[PDB]
Amino acid sequence: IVGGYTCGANTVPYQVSLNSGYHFCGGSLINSQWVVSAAHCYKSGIQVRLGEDNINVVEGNEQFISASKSIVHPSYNSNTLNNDIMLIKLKSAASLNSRVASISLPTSCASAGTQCLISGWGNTKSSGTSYPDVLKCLKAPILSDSSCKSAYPGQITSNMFCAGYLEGGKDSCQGDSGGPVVCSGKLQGIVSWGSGCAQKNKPGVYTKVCNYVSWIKQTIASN
Ligand SMILES: [Ca+2]
Repeated sequence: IVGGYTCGANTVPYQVSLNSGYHFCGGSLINSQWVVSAAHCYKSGIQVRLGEDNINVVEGNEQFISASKSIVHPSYNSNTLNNDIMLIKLKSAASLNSRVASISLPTSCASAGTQCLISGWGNTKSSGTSYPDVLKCLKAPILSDSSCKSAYPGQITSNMFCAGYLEGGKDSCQGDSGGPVVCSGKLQGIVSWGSGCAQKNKPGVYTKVCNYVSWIKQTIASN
């Protein structure tokens, strides 16, 4: 997260870290046994880390649970990042409390102008590299589809939306991928891609979760 603020320990209780010996992507807990992330975060041998603030210090509220199954969206295209969404089933159910909690799926899509909360342990610099150890937060609005398509000609599908600031300076970044975009208490987006980070006229692009609720629900019901 570039240009954000320190969230505070366990104030984003649905935020997960995906760990393969190191943090490499975020994710969102959507019930006690399932995490949603970005398909471009796929790899084998994922441990899901819940209840994290400092990802380098054991602080006492963590739950570490290995993945038993990963399901990349059937139509994920790694060249265009269309359908950049994946489900991860935990080997055992998480213990839910005030610091580890699920986030609700949306029943409707959010409109441009809605303010959302984006969070992650990704890079905090637009030119250098500096990775934080504690969770960072950013409040950002959903942008109109017209401004999104004007910023990224020929690249925005109906399964994507832009959020952020056309002026630059505030954005998600590398290492935030897979993490949540939460608006009015519902998971509306997944950190997916962008050109650089926090560049002028290059806002962040997010997977539009409301298009996938039927697939998520049917997949969880049968796996
Ligand atoms: Ca920790």
